Amino acid sequence: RTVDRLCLFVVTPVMVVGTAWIFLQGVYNQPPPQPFPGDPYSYNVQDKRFI
Amino acid sequence: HFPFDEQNCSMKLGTWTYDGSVVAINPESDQPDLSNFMESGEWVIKESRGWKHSVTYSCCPDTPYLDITYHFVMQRLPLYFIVNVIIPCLLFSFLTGLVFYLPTDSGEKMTLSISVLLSLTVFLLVIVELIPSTSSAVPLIGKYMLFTMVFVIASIIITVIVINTHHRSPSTHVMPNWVRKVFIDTIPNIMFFSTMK
Amino acid sequence: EKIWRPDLVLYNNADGDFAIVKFTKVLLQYTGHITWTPPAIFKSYCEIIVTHFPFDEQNCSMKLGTWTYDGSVVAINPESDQPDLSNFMESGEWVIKESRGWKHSVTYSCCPDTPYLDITYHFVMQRLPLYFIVNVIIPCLLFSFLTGLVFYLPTDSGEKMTLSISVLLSLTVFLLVIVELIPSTSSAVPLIGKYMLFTMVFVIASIIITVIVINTHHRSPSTHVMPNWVRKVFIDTIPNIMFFSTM
Amino acid sequence: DALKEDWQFVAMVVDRLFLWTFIIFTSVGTLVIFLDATYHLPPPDPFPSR
Amino acid sequence: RITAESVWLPDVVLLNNNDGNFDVALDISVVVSSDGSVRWQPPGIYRSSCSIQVTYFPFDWQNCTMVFSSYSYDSSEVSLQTGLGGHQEIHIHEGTFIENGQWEIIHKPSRLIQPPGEGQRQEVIFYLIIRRKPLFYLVNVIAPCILITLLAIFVFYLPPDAGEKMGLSIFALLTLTVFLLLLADKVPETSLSVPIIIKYLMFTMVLVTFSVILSVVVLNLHHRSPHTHQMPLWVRQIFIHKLPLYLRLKRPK
Amino acid sequence: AVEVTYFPFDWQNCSLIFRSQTYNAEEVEFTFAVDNDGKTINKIDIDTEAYTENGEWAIDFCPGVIRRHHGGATDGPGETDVIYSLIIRRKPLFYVINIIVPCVLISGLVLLAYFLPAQAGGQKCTVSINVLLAQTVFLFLIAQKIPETSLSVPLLGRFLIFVMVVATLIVMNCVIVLNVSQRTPTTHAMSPRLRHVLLELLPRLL
Amino acid sequence: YFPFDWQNCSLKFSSLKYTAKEITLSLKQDAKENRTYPVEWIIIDPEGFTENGEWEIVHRPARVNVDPRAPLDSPSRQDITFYLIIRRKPLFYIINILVPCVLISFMVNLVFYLPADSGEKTSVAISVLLAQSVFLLLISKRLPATSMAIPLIGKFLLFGMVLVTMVVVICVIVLNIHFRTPSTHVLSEGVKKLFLETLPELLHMS
Ligand SMILES: *[C@@H]1O[C@H](CO)[C@@H](O[C@@H]2O[C@H](CO)[C@@H](O[C@@H]3O[C@H](CO[C@@H]4O[C@H](CO[C@H]5O[C@H](CO)[C@@H](O)[C@H](O)[C@@H]5O)[C@@H](O)[C@H](O)[C@@H]4O)[C@@H](O)[C@H](O[C@H]4O[C@H](CO)[C@@H](O)[C@H](O)[C@@H]4O)[C@@H]3O)[C@H](O)[C@H]2NC(C)=O)[C@H](O)[C@H]1NC(C)=O
Ligand SMILES: *[C@@H]1O[C@H](CO)[C@@H](O[C@@H]2O[C@H](CO)[C@@H](O[C@@H]3O[C@H](CO[C@H]4O[C@H](CO)[C@@H](O)[C@H](O[C@H]5O[C@H](CO)[C@@H](O)[C@H](O)[C@@H]5O)[C@@H]4O)[C@@H](O)[C@H](O[C@H]4O[C@H](CO)[C@@H](O)[C@H](O)[C@@H]4O)[C@@H]3O)[C@H](O)[C@H]2NC(C)=O)[C@H](O)[C@H]1NC(C)=O
Ligand SMILES: *[C@@H]1O[C@H](CO)[C@@H](O[C@@H]2O[C@H](CO)[C@@H](O[C@@H]3O[C@H](CO[C@H]4O[C@H](CO)[C@@H](O)[C@H](O)[C@@H]4O)[C@@H](O)[C@H](O[C@H]4O[C@H](CO)[C@@H](O)[C@H](O)[C@@H]4O)[C@@H]3O)[C@H](O)[C@H]2NC(C)=O)[C@H](O)[C@H]1NC(C)=O
Ligand SMILES: *[C@@H]1O[C@H](CO)[C@@H](O[C@@H]2O[C@H](CO)[C@@H](O[C@@H]3O[C@H](CO[C@H]4O[C@H](CO)[C@@H](O)[C@H](O)[C@@H]4O)[C@@H](O)[C@H](O[C@H]4O[C@H](CO)[C@@H](O)[C@H](O)[C@@H]4O)[C@@H]3O)[C@H](O)[C@H]2NC(C)=O)[C@H](O)[C@H]1NC(C)=O
Ligand SMILES: *[C@@H]1O[C@H](CO)[C@@H](O[C@@H]2O[C@H](CO)[C@@H](O[C@@H]3O[C@H](CO[C@H]4O[C@H](CO)[C@@H](O)[C@H](O)[C@@H]4O)[C@@H](O)[C@H](O[C@H]4O[C@H](CO)[C@@H](O)[C@H](O)[C@@H]4O)[C@@H]3O)[C@H](O)[C@H]2NC(C)=O)[C@H](O)[C@H]1NC(C)=O
Ligand SMILES: CC(C)CCC[C@@H](C)[C@H]1CC[C@H]2[C@@H]3CC=C4C[C@@H](O)CC[C@]4(C)[C@H]3CC[C@]12C
Ligand SMILES: CC(C)CCC[C@@H](C)[C@H]1CC[C@H]2[C@@H]3CC=C4C[C@@H](O)CC[C@]4(C)[C@H]3CC[C@]12C
Ligand SMILES: CC(C)CCC[C@@H](C)[C@H]1CC[C@H]2[C@@H]3CC=C4C[C@@H](O)CC[C@]4(C)[C@H]3CC[C@]12C
Ligand SMILES: CC(C)CCC[C@@H](C)[C@H]1CC[C@H]2[C@@H]3CC=C4C[C@@H](O)CC[C@]4(C)[C@H]3CC[C@]12C
Ligand SMILES: CC(C)CCC[C@@H](C)[C@H]1CC[C@H]2[C@@H]3CC=C4C[C@@H](O)CC[C@]4(C)[C@H]3CC[C@]12C
Repeated sequence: RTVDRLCLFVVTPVMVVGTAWIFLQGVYNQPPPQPFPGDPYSYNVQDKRFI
Repeated sequence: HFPFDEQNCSMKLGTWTYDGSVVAINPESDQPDLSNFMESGEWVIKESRGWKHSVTYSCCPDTPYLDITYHFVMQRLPLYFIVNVIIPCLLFSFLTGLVFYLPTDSGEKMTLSISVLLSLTVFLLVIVELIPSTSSAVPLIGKYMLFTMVFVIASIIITVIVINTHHRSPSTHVMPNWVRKVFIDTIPNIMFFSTMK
Repeated sequence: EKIWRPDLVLYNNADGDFAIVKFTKVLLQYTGHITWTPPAIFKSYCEIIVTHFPFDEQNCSMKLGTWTYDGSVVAINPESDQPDLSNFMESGEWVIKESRGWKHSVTYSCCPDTPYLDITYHFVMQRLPLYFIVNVIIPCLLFSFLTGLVFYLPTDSGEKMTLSISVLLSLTVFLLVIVELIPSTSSAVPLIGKYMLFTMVFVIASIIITVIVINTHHRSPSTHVMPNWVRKVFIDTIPNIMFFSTM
Repeated sequence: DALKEDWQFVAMVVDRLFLWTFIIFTSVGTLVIFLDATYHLPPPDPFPSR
Repeated sequence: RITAESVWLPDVVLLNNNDGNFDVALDISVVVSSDGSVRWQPPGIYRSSCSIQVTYFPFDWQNCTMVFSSYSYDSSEVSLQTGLGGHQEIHIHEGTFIENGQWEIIHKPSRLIQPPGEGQRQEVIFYLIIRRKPLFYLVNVIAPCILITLLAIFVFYLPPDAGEKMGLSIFALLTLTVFLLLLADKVPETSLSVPIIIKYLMFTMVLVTFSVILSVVVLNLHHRSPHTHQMPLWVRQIFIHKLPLYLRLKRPK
Repeated sequence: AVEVTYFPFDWQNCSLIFRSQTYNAEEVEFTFAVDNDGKTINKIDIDTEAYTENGEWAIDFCPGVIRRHHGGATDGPGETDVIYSLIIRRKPLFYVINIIVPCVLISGLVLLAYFLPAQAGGQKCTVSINVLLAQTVFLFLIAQKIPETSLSVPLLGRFLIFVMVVATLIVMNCVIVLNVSQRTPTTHAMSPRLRHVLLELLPRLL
Repeated sequence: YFPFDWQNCSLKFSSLKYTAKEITLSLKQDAKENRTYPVEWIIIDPEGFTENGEWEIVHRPARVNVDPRAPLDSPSRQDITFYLIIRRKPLFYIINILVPCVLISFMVNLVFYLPADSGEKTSVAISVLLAQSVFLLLISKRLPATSMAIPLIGKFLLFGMVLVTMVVVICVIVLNIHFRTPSTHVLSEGVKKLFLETLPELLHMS
């Protein structure tokens, strides 16, 4: 029983932390604010580049 | 509301390269012709209708653009999904509660609950191939499926708690007084009472 | 496309092209001799006998003839007695044991003056069964072997039904594999099918007899009383043909 | 009980023997198959001498 | 620049196509120079026959050839040479190449095959030696098989009195059957050899089956009725006196 | 259109309708061809010697009929077509050998749970719930084969749902029998009415 | 990052019958307030466009690409590329795969609260492993077998399978410890001091 309780308090935090890490990489994955890295232009109809 | 969903499907038709000022299109009838329509085994056409539309953009004052849109309202025939999807889910949902009438000393509570969950997981194959893989909303089939899954898992958790409580002895635990009061004194008074205190 | 050609058609075409559709160039000699070697994908209907599958032999055929010309105006003759297999790519599933082309001429009663000709090329092929032996037969053999082990498992272990039912579950899950791999036809029962059904009935019989054995083991002395036929058969007579200590 | 304990001890000893035998057989077979896979390399030359 | 149908073309086709399509995807245009030189660069989507060496799948490499030749003209009429200006290789533009996510190109030569030994024809064969990148199978198949194998080992440390040996072993077997269902969608179906992944899977299945059998033997010994069964003296000697010392099992008292 | 009600023991009525795409019945009309004896061939012709039967479908009948319609005053020009009706019968051997027989046997296995002991090691619930799991596997298998219309329920699906309901009821029954068998006087009081019903009355009535 | 992934697809347009020497490709020019600007994006009718059921268009640029290294008479000199940066809407995968998979994986920690006398610990753990295997079978049909990366759901499933295998091994060790007896094992005073007095006091056990 004591071994079982120690394993409860060791394994379960490892499971929770590993799952949280793996899924937080994906949850905060988003396309970049600009289409092309290094190019500040947005290529949106609002930001017309008049000639 | 899948599988009891109602779908409005249109067919927009128009002259691709001619505008209204050179070619005009008009509907032959207010409704599509369904006289030679073959019966469908999955959908019932409740209503069908054709509407002509004319649009004039500001840049083009004098060239109206015409179209005829034929819309169909359709109701899914739900018998297939009722028979193949909903009824097994209902049977699993019913089997979920039966663990709480099983004695702990049988040594089969976890067998029953885990086997119900394994059946539900195998059923996931059927559901995902049959369910639509879209993210516009959650279907009723999906909501009921997730409900059944969640409550089988809840039954497993609470069953583990019940078994743990059942196996407690003075050599491991001491009975708290509030447990005595709540479970051994008050609650059984308002129950069957065929069980001896 | 510029010249007259014979309109050879695959009479037993199943769901492909009936005639040549790839119109490659003809080699014309000054003597008027034309050679035309078009390619084709032939999809031929053929009676498939699945009785000995996975060790089945299939004698398939390709009937060729001039669709709109009869033998009185256009005659077809085989170039050779056998199909040309000189540029044949090796198959990873079949071995062509035999191949041969035969010309046939048929005269119908309504048409005594227009014989109808054809050339039928047949190929006798044997399936290479290693894939089905490894993927299908060996797991079924292992399940069949595991079926009998339950009768060496003591009742007091409380695991007899676990073993038997779980073997049944493994075989049921494997049935998905078999249905994916083997073909699904009702002309006859394949040999894999017979073995699969034998294994399933074997496991079900094991489960039934195991339930009987468990019930016999747990027969209460209070409720039940031993019949004299059971005592004479099992406690008195049978163990003499075996080697274990009596009660 | 003494006879039962003798049978149980025999069962334990046989279990430990089978544990070590399974470890050895598993490791040897897995290593053989994995080394066969790992040392299968693409040809150094497009047209090897055969 | 002239439409290709307007000029004579050499009838160069992929001889070893698998779908019946011999020709290019779009005829486009030829570029004709004043000296009569004609350059033609038509696009093509080709499905060629490649005999798969299945022995080491998925840790395999393949040798897929594209055989190009004139379908009608013979060597006395049209002579072929590997194109160059002398790089006898498939050209891959480094910037614009769509790399495959499952295959790495090791070699990519080209060779002119002279006719064997008119009607005789040369060929230009472009070879692609490609190595599979097996990460998918390592993650989805091999690692679970290793884990199941470890559990099969650990069955023999489970005490008989727990009543759980059979459940563990046979559910490991059931899990392996699920993985057999997984592989059925992916493996080649030819019968010239057995893929090494299938060999490993059947090896693991045989191991788990033997774990089941030996667990049954151990349970039979453990639950053996003391009165109905008498220990033979050789069993006593070997398994109670000799073997325990070698296995480091000290019976208390 | 597949009539699913008795699948896989079903027969179908597949029509082949032929008509001129251009001309009306006044411009082109149809008659059936005649054999050598002059008998009208009002059916699909099949050369017996060259015919190989489909592996799953036997052609029982194939009549043909020339229909004429839309000759009314309002309708205007008449229309005609030729409809052939292939009445084809499924050969159900594949489904019998591979699906129905194993499913029937595995679904019959739940009846064995009534003969296992109602103790901790009887594994009554093991037998019942795992039969339900196997039936779920068969549901996955059958979903790959059945038609996907909703005019009626096929026989195969009806049988599978029926045996699933029976297995669920037997699971509930096994739970009840275990609950009754394992009652101890330290938890439960001896209900005399049910004891009289089960121990005294029922054996006499039986 | 699947199912929380975004993709970067492209549509590259050029001429194979003409080169930059013969035609010059440019982007369409629109006007506002008598000021011309280039249309540097994919046009989407705001009213008529129906969004894809799984993909949301985040960016949609357009570009003229000229390769300075290629000769002017090459077809590869010029092109116009229309890019679609599209974000997956992960609701379907969440509801139908990820929540059940995560919950089933996390249930395996319940075996540490089950007593060893229940006789059902390793069955629970190995069944969780089986369910994870079914989920892996499901995912394997939905993504390509590329080697550029392990998908996020694949990473979680591998991590959970490893953890469940570890839990099964731990359950085996715990059961082995639980079923020791004086006739088979010797319980040393050090083990008693560590596991019956020190650790339970540290862990706040009852
Ligand atoms: C396999 O599948 C085929 C094709 O579906 C089946 O053959 C068809 O079976 C139908 C019955 O189920 C047949 O329909 C009946 O025909 C009867 C014949 O009597 C004639 O009726 C004529 C009336 O006008 C006809 O033509 C006009 C054309 O515009 C049409 O609108 C009418 O509806 C009608 O078809 C008449 O001019 C002629 O002289 C004959 O008297 C007819 O009596 C039946 O009518 C009865 O049933 C209907 C039911 O709706 C009812 O309204 C009526 O009052 C009356 O009680 C049917 O119309 C159809 O003709 C067959 N088609 C063929 C043979 O080409 C076949 O049976 C199937 N095989 C199986 C299941 O084994
Ligand atoms: C697989 O399946 C194919 C069929 O799809 C099998 O092919 C058959 O092979 C056998 C040989 O093993 C063929 O028999 C031979 O046929 C030739 C040619 O026959 C034709 O020409 C004759 C004139 O030259 C003509 O008389 C024949 O017509 C006969 O039959 C029709 C009815 O079909 C009848 O109306 C006529 O009156 C005739 O009776 C026909 O047009 C023939 O020359 C051969 O004769 C030699 O061998 C036979 C052996 O029995 C011997 O008896 C003769 O005396 C002579 O020595 C022989 O009959 C058969 O025609 C092929 N069938 C085809 C291709 O349709 C193939 O064998 C199968 N393989 C295996 C291994 O199972
Ligand atoms: C989705 O996918 C598309 C591709 O399909 C991506 O588009 C690419 O975006 C990158 C980054 O913006 C582009 O790379 C950049 O190209 C510029 C132009 O190169 C041309 O011109 C130069 C001379 O000026 C030539 O030498 C060259 O050969 C080209 O002809 C460069 O100027 C940029 O340089 C910058 O980055 C480098 C990084 O090494 C630095 O060293 C430099 O100092 C400088 O900061 C850069 O190389 C690329 O060309 C685009 N591909 C196209 C248009 O096909 C999208 O960005 C992507 N979207 C995402 C991921 O959100
Ligand atoms: C499924 O989806 C389709 C669209 O794809 C919907 O179709 C729409 O149907 C409505 C009618 O139900 C269309 O609206 C219009 O109907 C008018 C009919 O007149 C009635 O209504 C008016 C207003 O209440 C009353 O005054 C009058 O007495 C009648 O009771 C037409 O007059 C409208 O025409 C106008 O617009 C067109 C377009 O520019 C002009 O050309 C006309 O000259 C006129 O100005 C109009 O047709 C609606 O337009 C339909 N939409 C489309 C795109 O077809 C279905 O209703 C929907 N089904 C469901 C969900 O049930
Ligand atoms: C992928 O697949 C391709 C083919 O699809 C393989 O290419 C073959 O590779 C082998 C070995 O490299 C080649 O075989 C060798 O060919 C040489 C040339 O043969 C030509 O010239 C002779 C002389 O005129 C003619 O008789 C012959 O018909 C050919 O026209 C031979 O000189 C070689 O012989 C030498 O080695 C053999 C070894 O057994 C000895 O017996 C000989 O005495 C001699 O020492 C040899 O036969 C074969 O031609 C290639 N086929 C082609 C190019 O189509 C690739 O190797 C393969 N790639 C990989 C890595 O798997
Ligand atoms: C730890 C176990 C349950 C694994 C799953 C963890 C999930 C449910 C958690 C971990 C961190 C969470 C995110 C943390 C913060 C935010 C920002 C806020 O706008 C709510 C959504 C969002 C984006 C959460 C979504 C759910 C999330 C991804
Ligand atoms: C269930 C377990 C005990 C069976 C497998 C155990 C042993 C034999 C396995 C586990 C991990 C394996 C290693 C994993 C990866 C590599 C790197 C490769 O480039 C060569 C082989 C090598 C070095 C493997 C050799 C065999 C190995 C050491
Ligand atoms: C691992 C053991 C214990 C059980 C599984 C046996 C497997 C590995 C056996 C069964 C049949 C065998 C194949 C039978 C014949 C051939 C053809 C030839 O090319 C030699 C190897 C090869 C391809 C064998 C490889 C190993 C094989 C696939
Ligand atoms: C739950 C148990 C008792 C029954 C299991 C079989 C189920 C699927 C059966 C029992 C009765 C059946 C229904 C009986 C009659 C009809 C009317 C018919 O026009 C369409 C099919 C329909 C609606 C059937 C559908 C399938 C059905 C619901
Ligand atoms: C234990 C509970 C939380 C169930 C497990 C949830 C797991 C699967 C996590 C992993 C990633 C998570 C998602 C990541 C991002 C978001 C933020 C926002 O868009 C709503 C919730 C949503 C969509 C999360 C829902 C829960 C989620 C799917």
